[PDB]
Amino acid sequence: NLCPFGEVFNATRFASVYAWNRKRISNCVADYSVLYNSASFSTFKCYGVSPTKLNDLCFTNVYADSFVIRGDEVRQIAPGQTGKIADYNYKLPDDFTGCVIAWNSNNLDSKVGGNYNYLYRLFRKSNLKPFERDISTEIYQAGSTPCNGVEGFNCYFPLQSYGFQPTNGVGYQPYRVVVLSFELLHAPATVCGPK
Amino acid sequence: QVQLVESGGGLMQAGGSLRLSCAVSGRTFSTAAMGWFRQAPGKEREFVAAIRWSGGSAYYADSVKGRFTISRDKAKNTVYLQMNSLKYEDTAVYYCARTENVRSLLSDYATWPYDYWGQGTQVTVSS
Ligand SMILES: *[C@@H]1O[C@H](CO)[C@@H](O)[C@H](O)[C@H]1NC(C)=O
Repeated sequence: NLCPFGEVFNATRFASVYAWNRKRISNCVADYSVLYNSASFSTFKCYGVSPTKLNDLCFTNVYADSFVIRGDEVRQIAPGQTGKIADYNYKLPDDFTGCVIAWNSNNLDSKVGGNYNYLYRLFRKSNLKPFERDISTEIYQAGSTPCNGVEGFNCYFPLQSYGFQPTNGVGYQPYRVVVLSFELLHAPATVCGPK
Repeated sequence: QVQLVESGGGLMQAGGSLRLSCAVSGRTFSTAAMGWFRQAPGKEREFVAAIRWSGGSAYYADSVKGRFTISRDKAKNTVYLQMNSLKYEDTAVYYCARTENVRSLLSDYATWPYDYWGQGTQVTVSS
């Protein structure tokens, strides 16, 4: 009954950021030390919460959200940020309590000639609300003429591939990101630290 | 390995219509677009048409607009080129091409590189 953090952090394939994965962690012992004692992460930022104090607390659910972005977008996975990722792909709330964890995945997610399998949303009629997930492929109406699902002048496909080549500069290399969210409901608290 | 296999080429009288097929096997999920190109002997290969795999919007070279139609059957992993009103000038080897690069602007598929290519099928338009 160890919490299955391995299934998120060590997944062979990650989600595109527009279609970010969420894992519900429940009814298990959360060994947070496996994460905070690791040398495997370059980003490990916890807002209004300490992963060492999490060991002493119980939650109804913990959520692990995971996806790939490029290195210079990791800064957008934070409260109060703007840019294509925070605006159109994955939005944290201003009052976020939880952890943002990231690591360079150039060895897994780049290939010679380009890995194009990871996409981002480039166009949207409004910014995402916090933890909103938009997987629509509706043609984006950039002007006054309705598209009727046909691409052309002012009528664009709303997604685009990252081009991940192993020789990309570090700012253009793929990073795997996991966001931990903590939830208390009117229900049993089933996710507890080892204490 | 991803394989592209064209079929349907042959001898046609001018003014007739012919459908080419290109069947794709191996990886499926990753396909962004499929294109048709053609090359006459001693001439440079040229873009004919592209189709976005999701959604199915098509982009055409000016020299085949109103005449050729590109279409695809996702379930059969196959792209088609319906070549109406055949001209002597359409005589060439027709090549299908596949890209996994999702581009927001459909017109990118007229000039961006394709990483997978078929062996080509010969179309000859007589009289
Ligand atoms: C991921 O796998 C490695 C072993 O390959 C292990 O050391 C690590 O603890 C795993 N991560 C989690 C969160 O279980």
